[PDB]
Amino acid sequence: IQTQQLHAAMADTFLEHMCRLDIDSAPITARNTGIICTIGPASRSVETLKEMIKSGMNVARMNFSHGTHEYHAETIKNVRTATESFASDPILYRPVAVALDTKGPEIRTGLIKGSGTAEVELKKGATLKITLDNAYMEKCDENILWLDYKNICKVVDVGSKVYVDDGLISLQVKQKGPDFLVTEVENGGFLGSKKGVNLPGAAVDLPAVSEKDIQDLKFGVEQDVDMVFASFIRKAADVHEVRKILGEKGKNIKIISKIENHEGVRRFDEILEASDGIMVARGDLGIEIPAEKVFLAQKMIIGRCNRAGKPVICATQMLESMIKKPRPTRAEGSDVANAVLDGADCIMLSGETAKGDYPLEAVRMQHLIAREAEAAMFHRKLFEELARASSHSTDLMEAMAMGSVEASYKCLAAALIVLTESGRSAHQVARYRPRAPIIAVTRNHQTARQAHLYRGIFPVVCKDPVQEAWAEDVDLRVNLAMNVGKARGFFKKGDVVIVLTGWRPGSGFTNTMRVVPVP
Amino acid sequence: IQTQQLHAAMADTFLEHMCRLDIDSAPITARNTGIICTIGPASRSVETLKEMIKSGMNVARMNFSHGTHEYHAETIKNVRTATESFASDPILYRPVAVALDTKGPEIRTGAEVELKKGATLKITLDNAYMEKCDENILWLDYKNICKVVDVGSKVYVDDGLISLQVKLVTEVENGGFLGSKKGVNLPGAAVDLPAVSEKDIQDLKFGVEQDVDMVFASFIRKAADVHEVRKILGEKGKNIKIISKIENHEGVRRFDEILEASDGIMVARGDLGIEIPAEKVFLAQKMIIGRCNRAGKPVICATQMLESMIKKPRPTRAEGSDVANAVLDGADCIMLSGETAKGDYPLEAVRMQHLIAREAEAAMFHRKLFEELARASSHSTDLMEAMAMGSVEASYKCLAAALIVLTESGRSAHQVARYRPRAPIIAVTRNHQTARQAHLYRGIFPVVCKDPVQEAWAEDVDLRVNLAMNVGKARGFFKKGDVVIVLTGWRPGSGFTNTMRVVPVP
Amino acid sequence: SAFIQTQQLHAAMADTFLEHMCRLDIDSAPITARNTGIICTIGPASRSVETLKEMIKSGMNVARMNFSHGTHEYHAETIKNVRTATESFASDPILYRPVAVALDTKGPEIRTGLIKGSGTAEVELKKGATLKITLDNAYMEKCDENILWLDYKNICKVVDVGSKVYVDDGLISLQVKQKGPDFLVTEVENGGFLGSKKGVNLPGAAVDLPAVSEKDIQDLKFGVEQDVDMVFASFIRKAADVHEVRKILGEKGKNIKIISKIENHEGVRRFDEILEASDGIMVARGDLGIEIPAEKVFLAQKMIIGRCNRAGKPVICATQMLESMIKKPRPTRAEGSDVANAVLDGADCIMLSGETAKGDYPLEAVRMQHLIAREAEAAMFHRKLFEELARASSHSTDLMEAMAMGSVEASYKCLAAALIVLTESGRSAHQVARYRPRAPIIAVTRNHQTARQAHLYRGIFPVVCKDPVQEAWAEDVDLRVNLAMNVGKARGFFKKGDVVIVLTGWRPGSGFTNTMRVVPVP
Ligand SMILES: Nc1ncnc2c1ncn2[C@@H]1O[C@H](COP(=O)(O)OP(=O)(O)O)[C@@H](O)[C@H]1O
Ligand SMILES: C/C(=C\P(=O)(O)O)C(=O)O
Ligand SMILES: C/C(=C\P(=O)(O)O)C(=O)O
Ligand SMILES: [K+]
Ligand SMILES: [K+]
Ligand SMILES: [K+]
Ligand SMILES: [Mn+2]
Ligand SMILES: [Mn+2]
Ligand SMILES: [Mn+2]
Ligand SMILES: [Mn+2]
Ligand SMILES: [Mn+2]
Repeated sequence: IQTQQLHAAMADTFLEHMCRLDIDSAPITARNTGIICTIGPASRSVETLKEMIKSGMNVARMNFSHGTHEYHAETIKNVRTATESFASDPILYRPVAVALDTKGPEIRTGLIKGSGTAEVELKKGATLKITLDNAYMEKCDENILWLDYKNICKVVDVGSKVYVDDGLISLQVKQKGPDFLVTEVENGGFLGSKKGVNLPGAAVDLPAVSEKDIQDLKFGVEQDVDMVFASFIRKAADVHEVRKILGEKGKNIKIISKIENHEGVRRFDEILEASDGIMVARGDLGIEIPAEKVFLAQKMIIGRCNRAGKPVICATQMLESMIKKPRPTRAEGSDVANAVLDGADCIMLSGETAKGDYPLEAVRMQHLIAREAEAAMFHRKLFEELARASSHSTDLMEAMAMGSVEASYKCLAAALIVLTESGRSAHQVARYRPRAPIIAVTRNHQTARQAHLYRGIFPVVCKDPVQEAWAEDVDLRVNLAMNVGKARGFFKKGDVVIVLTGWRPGSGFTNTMRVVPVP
Repeated sequence: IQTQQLHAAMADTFLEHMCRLDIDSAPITARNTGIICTIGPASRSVETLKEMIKSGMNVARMNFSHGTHEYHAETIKNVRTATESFASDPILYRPVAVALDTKGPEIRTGAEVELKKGATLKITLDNAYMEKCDENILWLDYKNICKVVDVGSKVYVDDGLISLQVKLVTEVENGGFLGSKKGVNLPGAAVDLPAVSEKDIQDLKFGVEQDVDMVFASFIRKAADVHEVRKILGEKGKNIKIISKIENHEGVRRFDEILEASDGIMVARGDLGIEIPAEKVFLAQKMIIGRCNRAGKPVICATQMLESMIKKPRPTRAEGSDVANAVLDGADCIMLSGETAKGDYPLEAVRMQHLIAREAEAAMFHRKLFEELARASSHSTDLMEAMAMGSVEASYKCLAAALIVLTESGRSAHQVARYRPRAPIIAVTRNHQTARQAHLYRGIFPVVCKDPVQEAWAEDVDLRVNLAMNVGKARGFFKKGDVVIVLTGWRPGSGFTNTMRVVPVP
Repeated sequence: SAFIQTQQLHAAMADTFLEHMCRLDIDSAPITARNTGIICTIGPASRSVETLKEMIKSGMNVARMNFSHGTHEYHAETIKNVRTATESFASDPILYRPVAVALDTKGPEIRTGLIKGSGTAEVELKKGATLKITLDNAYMEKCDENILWLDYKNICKVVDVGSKVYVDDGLISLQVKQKGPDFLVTEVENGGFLGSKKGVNLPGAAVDLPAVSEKDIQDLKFGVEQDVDMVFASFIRKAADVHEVRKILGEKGKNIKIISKIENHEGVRRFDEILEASDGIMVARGDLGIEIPAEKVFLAQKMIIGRCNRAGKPVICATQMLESMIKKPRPTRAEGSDVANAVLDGADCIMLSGETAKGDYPLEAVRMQHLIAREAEAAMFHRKLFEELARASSHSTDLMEAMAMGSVEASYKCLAAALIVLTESGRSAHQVARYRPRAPIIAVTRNHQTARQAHLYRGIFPVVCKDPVQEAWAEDVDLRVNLAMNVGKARGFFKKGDVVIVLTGWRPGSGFTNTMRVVPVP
């Protein structure tokens, strides 16, 4: 039996491709889909983070809708301490990116019983009072719930629904007062701290960038984060404001715009143009729009990102049941697989790693599913259709990238080795979707961390001095990639790899492609 | 904004089709994917069943893994009572099918105990421990177990929630709260239990007496297992559809011979994802649905599709995408198990499957699907496939609001459904069982004709076509002056729908 | 019998265009029916009644009367002979073939004057010499190697310095070096002997000659009196030219088909508006290859045929298809290839000019077109072609298209031997032909002109019904279907127990064939 679904790869039609998928065709060792993990109470110790990294985490997401600056600064330091504990073996060291996820124009509840991790059970049919009175900001419980949108009474009426925590709990407004709402719990569930609140259709008036957003973005720059996940982006102008806040000092921080309401979907094209990448933020998106339409938004957005070559993240509830169970549901296995098949560069865990009982198992499960689904992609058709979509561009690096991926298909190469400093050369390869892993070797450590945003880029940090002869410096870096792929089991001596390098030090892209045997 | 994802429908590539998907393009009213609901404590009252029918339930599944014949007979009676309460109005009456899901060669065990990781547990076949099960000695009813498990292999208990490794003397690899009569899987074991036990024969014969429409047969491993079920159902049960459940490695490996012998297939993902690595289930699901689509045989996607709605009135984001992707994959029907059998929100679960299916149905890439289906069957020159293809082709070209099919065996309508129009297929039949079994097929909206046969063939055809016209208007599938494709027999003995017309709605 | 190779059906099953080509099989036998219409220019070699009887038996569907030469009396007699020869077969309604009459107009022309006053004198033009073109009528009988008069008074408004002027069917070519108000100083690029009263071509110019000459206006009215079926309209450059021809034909000629001849750069550039206004197109490769560089003609041919195929409007490939058969009983290998590639390109009809008007082998030329066309028709890649035609027309939701697409699709799936189409205007059968079944389309009609005009469409085999209308509609439909059944059996298109697709109207008033049946041949 051909490994890597290579019998399905040769199919002529999509139907035949599907009919050839074979549970006994082994996937390869390399896993191309980036894994992004929300770090919080369950996952922020140095010891757990070491195991997260070993289980496959590539990006640590800090959610600034929770915690304080000091809380997230300590989480981040632990991420970097854990990451650097593997630096004593540069062949095995994995770069780990740090992402800051913004509050944005959102509504949040307060602290249950003065704690960011406390919860209470709401009973169906019980009464629950919402108050605006800051005396209760840190004193929420099963009777009294505070939230931070001072104008809420002007946008809801008796009979309105108030949804808490991505639609988990629905509250029906029964009475209104000057700074309170008396509601009835329409369905039971557990209410925790600082939960999002959605009032779908209602005219919530909040700025693209709040004063708290400005302080969090500035903290991101101070902390040297690699990327910002900008919540509730609704138009290109919002991205521009975020980029302005990040300023000259933060000019290389990637802005990933989160699509999570109707307007972000309807203005998607201008948002993508202005952003460095996209998150399909299904948590909010699936209570802001009809839940049966989210999959339409997801495949549209992933496809248009693939077309532009810009990273796209699929997020939220992918393995939700694993918050409490050590194995996922069948719908959850299917969801991760299909997001990889849709074309997502990265997949993400939220509660599964931030607060659940099985954070390592959730990471490990995303790793296993992603590898299976990567082999089950229909690469030959995908490449043809991406090439068609980009054909107005005659860009030279795109040409090198398409030529290299094409060669990698024909000779079934075990990897593409790319030498890159800004990352661009490796990004353009990733965009044309080889099945083999892309080992990107860079002396730019931030380039290495940000590469996790792209399907199939396995970044490697070169810490050696720059050799006097350009040809020897190229070889030193190619040989580093060679030793990494051997150590990771991506290939062995005598396999064939594609190697992308710059011809001269002054080439500003990898204009040189070789097929070489592994030494 | 064109409705029904029609902009995406005209794309040239799959990538472009996805990039054109539009949350503001409204789906049509008709919903083509059959909805199968397991009936249990939460849903077996006559009053709840009526709402299940209103909410979109097409097939009532009785799970014989549990409950007595008396229990299930009463469930079936209530299903029929709720169904017939709508028979007053023949224009609005929905036929509802009854399916019997066999127990099969299950392995079960004999309050609560706790098994903890690393603890050593002994698996006894000594019947004295049949009811003396604790965290040290566990009794299971598979008495050939020790001949089929090697040392070191894994033993899975309780829906896969616990794991053990044979050192039977075993070590708990990951433990939990252990109960009575819990499911047990031996993946990578060549389980020799018979596909049909004496209990299964009792249940199958009971299904024949209860006039069920279809059997979902558990743990089918080979064509011979299907043949044995067919044998048991016998001559009296000969028109009962056999749906083979694929739920272990051998069933996947031998899938082609199983499909050949079966009337249809269930992807039984619950057990399947215990028997094989859970990360491989989607490969099996897509392979099986695709191969059923090629053959034109019904395929059901099953298990945990909306699992969280057992306790919550709205589903997770993964559950939404799972239902949608099963429809895009090609499943004829989707199923609910605990969500309707015992959960807190059975009506909402049914309604959510209805809502997601309609959206996903519009998002199918019909032009390419048709081409590829036509390609895969091109060695066949069958006349009714030719009528079906020409009719679906015509329905794409003029954006017909429906295909009306007069059928008595259902065969003409099944061949239309196999080529996957986007418009609903209103199948008018006088054969009540044909009407109920048609729910197994994507897009067939069965309509039972109770009128006597007219002396004049032309007039009897007109009577049945006008009944479909009235149904479709009442249900909002079309209105006067829309266009429909109508498929009939030219003469009483024609043998299939050899006549196709484009007809305006009156 | 799955091992018997017929109709290139193994190549039909290929997945790619390359694999389809790799599967073409000289030992895969074609069917009897030949779908590409054959248009023959009638002339001194083919004009007699007895020769025309043999032309019809060899495969002629359309007789082309070329009004560039001959008087009205001459053409009346040719037309008369065509109808005598056609009707001599009318005693067997099962075998009778309708035969259309086409009028091909002379059209507007540009001509030079007399060399030294003499119809027979010539001068040598030398490459690099200077030659002045003048409009001064003083020189119209005094042309020579220094002064050439021509009769197109607006020539200086439509050409410029650097423009080419071609003389005598492209024999001589001239480059404008200087332009005055009523003269052109040219240099000879390609020399030759220049005679009297020769044709002139202006490559790339927007020639503003009228759409029809005064001779054309009289010829067109004559054609209405002669009851011609179609007009091949010369030198069509824009939609306005088509409308003018339509105006002249007027109310009495409103059912005559107008086929626009594309002959020069402007007509290719404005093709889309010409197509919309026309009933069909002729790729007039002779004059087109004078007007545009000959190595570009195949581009225009494949473009025009493709765009006609997309619209469902008839297209003719014309000129020098079997040229060497003017003098030889067998064609060259390039000629066999040319005919076959025109059919693969999508042409509804192919045409003979000199080969039938004046050559030594008119019957052999007709027979060879029939043979090649049958072979190339099976070698089409119908599955891909139908998919691409359906894609191109998908903005139309037209009901008759839907029936035609469904009917052709069914005919592919069950390898039907024919489609039977009952039609009065032709429209229902035209829509079926548009979607390119491999099986012949037997179109039964009571309208004799519909039957003759149907030859413009690939695959339509028209059949005239002469039986009185039956009072019961079902009986009248059955009568016509059974006639198609007897025609197809007599011609060997099918035999008892083969399957055919049958397109009829459900009721007398249905307006198109809204009813499709798969039917066994009785
Ligand atoms: N930094 C944190 N501190 C405490 N709890 C957190 C933190 N990050 C996440 N969580 C918990 O995990 C849940 C899911 O994580 P996430 O999806 O990032 O949050 P949300 O959906 O609330 O924006 C949160 O609602 C919160 O209960
Ligand atoms: C549906 C199914 C069979 P059962 O629920 O009877 O174990 C499964 O395993 O998915
Ligand atoms: C037929 C034709 C045009 P004309 O009839 O003007 O010679 C041609 O040149 O191909
Ligand atoms: K956030
Ligand atoms: K069962
Ligand atoms: K002429
Ligand atoms: Mn979240
Ligand atoms: Mn959000
Ligand atoms: Mn099962
Ligand atoms: Mn010519
Ligand atoms: Mn001409």
